[PDB]
Amino acid sequence: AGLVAEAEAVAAGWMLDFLCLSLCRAFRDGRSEDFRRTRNSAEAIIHGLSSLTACQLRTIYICQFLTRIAAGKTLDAQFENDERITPLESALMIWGSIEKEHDKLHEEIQNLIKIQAIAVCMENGNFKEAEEVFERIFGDPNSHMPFKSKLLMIISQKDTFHSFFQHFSYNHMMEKIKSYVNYVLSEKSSTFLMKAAAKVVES
Amino acid sequence: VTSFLHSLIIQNEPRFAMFGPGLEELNTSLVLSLMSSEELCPTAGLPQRQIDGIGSGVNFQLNNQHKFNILILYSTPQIQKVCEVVDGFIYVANAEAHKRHEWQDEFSHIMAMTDPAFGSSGRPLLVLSCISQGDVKRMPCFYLAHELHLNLLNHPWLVQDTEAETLTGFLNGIEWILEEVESK
Repeated sequence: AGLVAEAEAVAAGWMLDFLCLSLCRAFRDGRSEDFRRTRNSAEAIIHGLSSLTACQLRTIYICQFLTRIAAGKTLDAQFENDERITPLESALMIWGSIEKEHDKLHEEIQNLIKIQAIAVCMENGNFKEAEEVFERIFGDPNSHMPFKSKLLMIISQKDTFHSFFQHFSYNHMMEKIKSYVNYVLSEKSSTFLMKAAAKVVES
Repeated sequence: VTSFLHSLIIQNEPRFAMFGPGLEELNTSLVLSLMSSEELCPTAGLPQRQIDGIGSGVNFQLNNQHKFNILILYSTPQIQKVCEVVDGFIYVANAEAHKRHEWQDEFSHIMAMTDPAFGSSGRPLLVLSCISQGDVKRMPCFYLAHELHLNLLNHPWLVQDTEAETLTGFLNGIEWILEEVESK
């Protein structure tokens, strides 16, 4: 009964949405160990999928984005086959792949990630790496993100230009990302597994 | 409907174009197993449905009450007429782990073949992630959708795991694209 293999796809679609929603909650509340366990469950479930749609792919991208942000300050961790990419540069690529739902907020989060990707290098004393990151993000004779001229100056004058990074800090990036996660929590809070699970708890 | 006493404009069964690296790089042939087997009733196509220099394809069915036609292509002027008459596309990918891809070309190949200049964009695209047989190491379907940037193409899509020897997954995939057809 190949219908079974099709019933496994449905149950799998449900588990995926449930793990995402649970990962988003651990991110918002600061539960590192819960985040790690839910991450390992999600990793395996993704490996076992037999089919895929654009909706499920977007849900996967959201989980990936959060794992990179959580390691934003861990400069030597590597997430991509190319060893030169830092965690924030990896988060930015993923964010470019998630189809926009809230144009304004999406563009704000994007500009803040581009800025911090360099700032975390500057504040640790890695002037050379910041220069490498800058070249990989803005390195292209064309007009994108208008902060290019400012950040180039900051890099030349090899010293943490706190003055600027203060008004577009790590904390300000984290606040905007957590406002996005709330919009995700509200939408997915109505998925099959979560809803059914609540009724049992209410009894 | 708009006509109670007159017959309607004829609707011929759904037709699909099928191409891809999976049609030659696999140790076991997918087309042979499709042909050389049943529950599916493969028959030669009718000469009337001929598409200059290409033919009339192969006919199949799910259960006597569900029929569709497929034009198999092992290369890439004439194909364009196919891209216009066909209702959907089927890309057969090589999902064997030991393989290394040139994700750039594959994307383009699909890109060309599926241009809205030859037809609507509501036409579904089915990607078959195929391997020779059940004991071969396979690359997960998520990785495939990601490396092929399927969203840039603008066509609704689906990736389904398939096995050339037993045809596992083939049915569930066909069944899906037959609905994006009744959605038209």
